[PDB]
Amino acid sequence: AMETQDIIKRSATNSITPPSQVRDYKAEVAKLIDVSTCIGCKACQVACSEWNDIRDEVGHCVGVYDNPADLSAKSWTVMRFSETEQNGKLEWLIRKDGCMHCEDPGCLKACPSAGAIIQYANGIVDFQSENCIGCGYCIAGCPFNIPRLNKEDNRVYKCTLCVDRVSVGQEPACVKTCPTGAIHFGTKKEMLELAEQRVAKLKARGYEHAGVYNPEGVGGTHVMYVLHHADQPELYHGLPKDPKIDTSVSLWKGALKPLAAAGFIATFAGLIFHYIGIGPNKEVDDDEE
Amino acid sequence: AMETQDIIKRSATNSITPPSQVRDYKAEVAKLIDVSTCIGCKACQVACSEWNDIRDEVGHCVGVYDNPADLSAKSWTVMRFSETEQNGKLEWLIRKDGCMHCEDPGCLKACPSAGAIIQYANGIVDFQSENCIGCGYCIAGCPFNIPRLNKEDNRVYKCTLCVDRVSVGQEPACVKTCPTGAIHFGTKKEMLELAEQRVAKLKARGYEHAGVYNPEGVGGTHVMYVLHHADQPELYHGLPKDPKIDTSVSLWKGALKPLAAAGFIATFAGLIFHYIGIGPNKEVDDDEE
Amino acid sequence: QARNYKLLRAKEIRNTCTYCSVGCGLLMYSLGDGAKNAREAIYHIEGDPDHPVSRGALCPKGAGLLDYVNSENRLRYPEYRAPGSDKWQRISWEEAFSRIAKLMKADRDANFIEKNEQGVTVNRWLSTGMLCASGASNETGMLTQKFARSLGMLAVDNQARVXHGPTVASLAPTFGRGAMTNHWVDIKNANVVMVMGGNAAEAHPVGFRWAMEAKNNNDATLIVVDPRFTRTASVADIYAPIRSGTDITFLSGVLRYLIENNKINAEYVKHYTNASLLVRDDFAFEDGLFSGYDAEKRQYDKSSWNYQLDENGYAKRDETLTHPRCVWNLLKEHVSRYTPDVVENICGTPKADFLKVCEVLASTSAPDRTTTFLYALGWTQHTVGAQNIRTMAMIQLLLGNMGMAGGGVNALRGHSNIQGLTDLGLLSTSLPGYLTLPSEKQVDLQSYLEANTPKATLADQVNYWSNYPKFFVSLMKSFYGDAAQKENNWGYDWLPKWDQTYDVIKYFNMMDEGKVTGYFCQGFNPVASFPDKNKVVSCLSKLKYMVVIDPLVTETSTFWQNHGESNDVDPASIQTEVFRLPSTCFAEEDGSIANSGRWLQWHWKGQDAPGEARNDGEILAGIYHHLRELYQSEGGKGVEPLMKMSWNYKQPHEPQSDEVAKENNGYALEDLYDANGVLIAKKGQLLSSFAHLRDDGTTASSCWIYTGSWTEQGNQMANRDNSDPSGLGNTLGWAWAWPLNRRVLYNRASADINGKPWDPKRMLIQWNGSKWTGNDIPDFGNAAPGTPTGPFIMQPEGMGRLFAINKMAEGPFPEHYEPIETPLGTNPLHPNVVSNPVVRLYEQDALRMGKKEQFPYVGTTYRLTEHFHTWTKHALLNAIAQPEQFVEISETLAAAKGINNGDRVTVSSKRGFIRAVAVVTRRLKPLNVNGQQVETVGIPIHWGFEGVARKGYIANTLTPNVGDANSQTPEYKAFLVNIEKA
Amino acid sequence: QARNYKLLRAKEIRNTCTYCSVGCGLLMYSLGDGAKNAREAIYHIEGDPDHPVSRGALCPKGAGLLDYVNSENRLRYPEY
Ligand SMILES: Nc1nc2c(c(=O)[nH]1)N[C@H]1C(S)=C(S)[C@@H](COP(=O)(O)OP(=O)(O)OC[C@H]3O[C@@H](n4cnc5c(=O)[nH]c(N)nc54)[C@H](O)[C@@H]3O)O[C@H]1N2
Ligand SMILES: Nc1nc2c(c(=O)[nH]1)N[C@H]1C(S)=C(S)[C@@H](COP(=O)(O)OP(=O)(O)OC[C@H]3O[C@@H](n4cnc5c(=O)[nH]c(N)nc54)[C@H](O)[C@@H]3O)O[C@H]1N2
Ligand code: SF4
Ligand code: SF4
Ligand code: SF4
Ligand code: SF4
Ligand code: SF4
Ligand code: SF4
Ligand code: SF4
Ligand code: SF4
Ligand code: SF4
Ligand code: SF4
Ligand SMILES: [Mo+6]
Repeated sequence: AMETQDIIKRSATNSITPPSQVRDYKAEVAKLIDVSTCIGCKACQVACSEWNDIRDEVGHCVGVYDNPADLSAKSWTVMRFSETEQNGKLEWLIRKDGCMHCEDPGCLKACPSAGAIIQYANGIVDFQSENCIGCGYCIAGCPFNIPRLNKEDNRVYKCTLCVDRVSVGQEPACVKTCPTGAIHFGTKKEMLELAEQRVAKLKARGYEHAGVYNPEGVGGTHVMYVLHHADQPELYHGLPKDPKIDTSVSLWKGALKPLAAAGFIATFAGLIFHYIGIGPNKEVDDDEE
Repeated sequence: AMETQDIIKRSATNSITPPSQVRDYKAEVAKLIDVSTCIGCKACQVACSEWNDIRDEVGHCVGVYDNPADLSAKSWTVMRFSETEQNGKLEWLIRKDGCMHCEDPGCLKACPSAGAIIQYANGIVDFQSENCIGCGYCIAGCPFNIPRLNKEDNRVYKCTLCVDRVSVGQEPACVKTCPTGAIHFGTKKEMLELAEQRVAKLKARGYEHAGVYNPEGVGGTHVMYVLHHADQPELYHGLPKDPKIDTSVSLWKGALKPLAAAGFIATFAGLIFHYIGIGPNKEVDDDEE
Repeated sequence: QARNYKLLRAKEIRNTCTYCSVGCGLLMYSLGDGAKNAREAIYHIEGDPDHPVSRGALCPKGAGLLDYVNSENRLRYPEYRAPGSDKWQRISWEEAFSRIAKLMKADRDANFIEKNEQGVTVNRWLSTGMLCASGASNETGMLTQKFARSLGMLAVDNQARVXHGPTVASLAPTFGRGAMTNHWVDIKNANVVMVMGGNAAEAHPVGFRWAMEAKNNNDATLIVVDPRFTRTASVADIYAPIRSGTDITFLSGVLRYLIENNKINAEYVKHYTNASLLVRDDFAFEDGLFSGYDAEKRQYDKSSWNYQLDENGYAKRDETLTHPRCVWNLLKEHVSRYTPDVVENICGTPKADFLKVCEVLASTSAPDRTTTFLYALGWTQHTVGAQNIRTMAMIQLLLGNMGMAGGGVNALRGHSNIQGLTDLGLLSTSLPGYLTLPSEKQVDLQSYLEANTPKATLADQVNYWSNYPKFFVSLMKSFYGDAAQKENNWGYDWLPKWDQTYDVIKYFNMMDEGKVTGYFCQGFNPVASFPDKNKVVSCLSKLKYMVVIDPLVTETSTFWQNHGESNDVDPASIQTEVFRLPSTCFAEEDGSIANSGRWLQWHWKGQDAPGEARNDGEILAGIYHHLRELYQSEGGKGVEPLMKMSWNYKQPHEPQSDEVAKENNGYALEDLYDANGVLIAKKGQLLSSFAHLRDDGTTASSCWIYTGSWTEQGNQMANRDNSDPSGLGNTLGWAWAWPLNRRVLYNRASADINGKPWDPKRMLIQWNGSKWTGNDIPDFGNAAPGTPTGPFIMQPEGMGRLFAINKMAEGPFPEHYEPIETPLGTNPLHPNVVSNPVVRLYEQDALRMGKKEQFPYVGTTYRLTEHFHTWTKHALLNAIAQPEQFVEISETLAAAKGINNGDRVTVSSKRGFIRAVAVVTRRLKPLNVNGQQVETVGIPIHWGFEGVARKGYIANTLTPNVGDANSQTPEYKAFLVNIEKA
Repeated sequence: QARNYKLLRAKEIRNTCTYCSVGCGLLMYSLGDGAKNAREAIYHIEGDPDHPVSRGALCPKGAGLLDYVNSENRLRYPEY
């Protein structure tokens, strides 16, 4: 582990023993999904599974185009479809879903196994499966409900941002395949610029609330969206408005630990100093004199 | 370890905590050695050592062409020669020997060190040397007598199926080098087809017992042979007829473990419940009343 | 760290997607470096970033190719199904070849027709027919053409018959050629993109990127007009609904709106169209019928549908456009009935929506603004399919958008190589290069040439089809070589002569009557794709023998096997002998295929085929050489025509793609000299242009429009220069387009009569004082600006036809007629003439038509982006993306029937039924039409009884067996059904 | 995972076996990209798959060329 020496965050690792990260002078990368150019073709689902050597099961049709119906250990990205008349006319809002590669990942923060989840200097958050114990804490820590357990090996999997292509200079498989160029990839700095140009053209077409989805609650994401209705992200099949790491998770993984530590140390001191100070409680301390 | 996330079997790992194997949708590969086209040139021995950066010692001639005389830590494949008149005329049967990359490897089953021996989704069985402890149990577990210990580092080595070439899309070194095309390589499914075509031509030439050697006892192998006399594999310098994992090894690595576990748990319960039930056996339990 | 990059040492091979006609480039990766001891195996496929059209992108079909190449259902060995058997038996290639050749010879010797009842030599064989593979290469196509025709076959069709037949039937008469006029990347120049009659975001997704580029970066307006709110509507600026089968009313309404508001490019219309020509006084139209109608034959006498002739024999003209008989004034009168209220009443399209579309289209009548139309089957698959297209074409001529960058008619082709098989003539009465087989009335060469060589109908025109005899004699030199000479009329009598067209519906009507003995299905699955599946399976069951050639298990190959409700047949009652021969797929051979933009692209082999699969040309050659050897030793009927066909390949059992590609390009058979005595080509050399083809036996070419594709400079179909010097997205160095690398047809119209560009930011061609030059190759000769030479060079009058003279079966102007099964049971424009009056409807099919009292809803069939026909359900990746059959219905209809979203339903028509999951959505909504509420039930066509997706029912179990009046293309897009809870 | 592929960034040079007259094609790999400061050193040799006669194959003599090129008995200086 740590061969790349650019590991900026590592699950379940004390803050005074940080992971190897001397080679951290690298630009942050990012995927930009412009849902206003998406045609819901599912090419990205296909390219992702082909590249990653995974195949989900042949499922069922239950009344919608969406399929598979959810992310899974064998489906790292899925198209989510929404039909709505909330904005005054019929609209078909289609959004690619999958890991957001958060700057401050909740999966990593909730994980109790050292090295199971890491964050590279370029922004990719990836699972190091040799260390995963199958507890599922990351599923609850994630604000986006991303991690999925594989029943065949008790480990969680998700979109890796094609770390195996990006690490050697190539863009991810779904980015390259996208028919309409709804998906773009590059440095984060230039994807934020493309995002702002696209927002400007959407406003010029009448979408006064177009915007970039790059949530500040998680420190910004390396997978960002351009949304026609950025004031109403929940219209896009439940994308969270102002996501953040849950307060209960923050307190559980944060202050509870040192507090418990102090209790335990203090308790041990007290009991030890108590036994020594007062001495045993035997049947007769009195016929000892 | 587990970076490739396609590890289908791993030595000394409990069956309820399987190794990472989500990326298992990959075709099985296989080497096919057609001994009827082999000219005993030893190119494969040379190409294997050149590619793998290993050199055995300069040995001796003891009356046969065979050399080195056996597989070793520095010789991962060796040509074995047999002169016979068992089929009615003089025949020189020459066979390339080395790991068979069994579907159900006995080395892996006998190994007591976690992760020392692994099986990839494509069929390659490989040694992960950081975990090897030099016990040699794999030498006895192997039905083909393949593993060899290196006296300079106390670890076992054998043919890796050129996992370092195959993993990136190239055929193994001995396969490419073979002068006459006796050695073929591809997916297992297409090597079984080539095997059956070659058998058909050998039968047409008079070898009524030609056949493919892909032993069902070990679940089939990823290194297979086309033999002129498939009814008499022992003619080819002792290739085993109907190999399987030895019965003693199966029982030692199988049922003995849980049985011992039950004994130990049961024994501990018994002794603990016995001490508590009856109480100590002191000099006088009687003047206690 | 991360797993290593899995392709670092793989063999990388260039190829082209095998599914639709966008032609996306691929980069395929094989395990093995090419050494002889490693058997290559493709294990990953992604896009080629340098391809100009796809730029690395691949839709879910191309991205999932690996699962098709390596499908569990790939065919491995020749298999045979014996009469009344319920199982396949594996046989050898030599047994398949010898059994098929014996069956063929016996049938040909029994039924070959050497002479017709009038004494003419016709050398035709009608009891065995063939379906050809539009997903296979152009070199396979030419071998199939030679095989079929040398045996005398006339029942020879490819998918064009059920697809873009209507386009060719309407675009050729209107502009001179039947192909898509522009090209994919050029759509980015548009100012208005219209997706009507097509669903390009689902049917041509990577090509549609250019429409998104025009919308997003050129500020274009994207409009979708369709009965359904589709994935293309998702991204559209404007969506307007339309009832299936009513496009001609909507489009005729647009013509009336343009004329009435003078939203036309008046100078373009006056010079480049036939607006000013005068029509005969006896031409007329009244109450649904044009002049010349013969009610008993249900055909028109077209004598009056023609121009008045002057003293020199040319069409008479009135440049002022005031004469009552000019085309312009008759067009105005014809479309005056199509007001916005009539559009709303018949189409169901709200007047406000119809107005928005009319206004946006009208804004492109300016010289520097263009509309481009993107369409396919939503317009062709009707009994008025050809007329749908005529109306749109007329709109583009009024707006002045033909010949412009960002304009034209983008008739998006289907299969990867349907454009090449149409170009090679694998259609009943066709020959390669848009040439035609002789009819049985043309008793000699001279008659034949005169019928096919048009005389100019205006002076000073290019009229390029005047060169017909050079193409024909060159074709005969390619086919017969030294056996074709002046003395025997270049072998003229060896070609089969037709008494009629043997289209698929007709030939299945003959099969049902016991007139067909055998059939070949090469890469065509008629059990899934032909209308009225239950009748199809019944007709096939009467065959004595069937030969299927394909890389995959198809429903057609197992038509005799019981699959429950999906295929409820009794194997013991079907006596057909079936041969299933395993072929290669796109990735296992080199060759070329022609995309929708007319680009001939070369591709290379990445692995051998699985098992004992062989290449299509090797399968045809096995059968053919066994057959011709039987004739050599036993004699038989029609011996000469069969034995004179050439098969001049270095290995006759394995013809190579480059040998056939070079024959299609063509060769100089003697040294050739220009009129000044300058050598233009040496004997033995490949020709560099069809301009050098001669009618005297000194040149050969098996496809004249392909001359230039592979010259003395090399394979131009392998050119990989993506340079675009103008910025207009024209890449003349990538692959090679026909004709003569012209990427934008009719490009002389991109400038006005003086040679000045209509839009100076989009110059395609310009006059330099002695020749035309520019950003595209000029689709024109050297006529200087100001001369009378029209820009439509294949037309005898050099103009775009607003009035189609005598070329269309049902009229020189389009007219609304309702589908055969209509939800109204009448036609509100003229209740005396409900449906097309020239439609051919066999009596047996008329009995299988339903009426609205029993089947009240409009049924329409179409595609989903994730699957290609019934082919991609054999690929696991695509089966995961859309696993189970569904049908789409509105919230209103579901509420009426008590169907909840996702419930099972039964969809039926007068011919059969299917069961499926119901997708209930506001994307389908009832329309108000002629006082009724009309509902549509949507039926995707991807599921069936073979494959890895969930088993389903062939959608064609519901569709009617009737087609367009011109090409007989089935009316799959508008029929009547009923739905019940299931 | 497996050791990385050892020739990924080596200089690849075409040559022909030096022993018998079959003339098998070779693909020789040198440490150094050709830059003037790196003194190339051949460290692996295998067959050229595109050669029509050998198609990638090499007998034990051609497959062992590396040990002849780098033999301990290579001559280094003029001796008398
Ligand atoms: N995804 C995918 N791609 C395809 C194919 C495929 O199988 N899958 N097949 C290829 C083939 S062979 C072809 S020819 C093309 C065709 O491609 P298209 O013709 O675009 O595709 P379809 O979905 O058949 O039909 C288009 C639209 O017609 C609408 N429609 C129905 N009836 C009418 C009507 O009468 N008028 C109007 N205006 N619209 C109507 C349907 O709702 C549908 O949205 O696709 C090619 N590309
Ligand atoms: N109801 C309804 N019916 C339709 C239509 C519709 O919209 N509605 N659309 C119609 C149209 S436009 C068409 S094009 C059809 C198509 O319908 P078909 O063309 O019959 O259907 P596919 O499933 O595309 O069949 C193609 C075959 O080619 C095989 N093929 C692949 N490559 C090769 C090769 O190299 N050689 C050989 N020999 N085989 C090869 C594939 O395995 C597949 O079996 O459907 C038509 N039918
Ligand atoms: S590949 Fe692109 S256009 Fe297609 S569904 Fe995914 S994000 Fe959308
Ligand atoms: S499931 Fe794995 S990665 Fe998730 S929190 Fe647990 S050990 Fe960490
Ligand atoms: S979206 Fe979830 S799984 Fe992905 S980085 Fe953020 S917290 Fe982790
Ligand atoms: S970035 Fe890679 S891993 Fe992620 S969805 Fe795209 S193809 Fe899948
Ligand atoms: S390289 Fe080939 S022919 Fe030579 S000894 Fe080895 S298997 Fe036999
Ligand atoms: S010698 Fe190594 S690999 Fe073999 S059994 Fe022992 S620890 Fe396992
Ligand atoms: S032959 Fe032996 S060393 Fe090789 S996989 Fe099989 S058991 Fe293991
Ligand atoms: S497959 Fe590789 S490791 Fe095995 S004998 Fe051949 S060269 Fe040696
Ligand atoms: S199906 Fe069409 S659009 Fe999709 S990848 Fe293939 S050629 Fe391109
Ligand atoms: S590799 Fe062997 S056969 Fe080839 S030239 Fe060298 S010595 Fe001869
Ligand atoms: Mo089609």
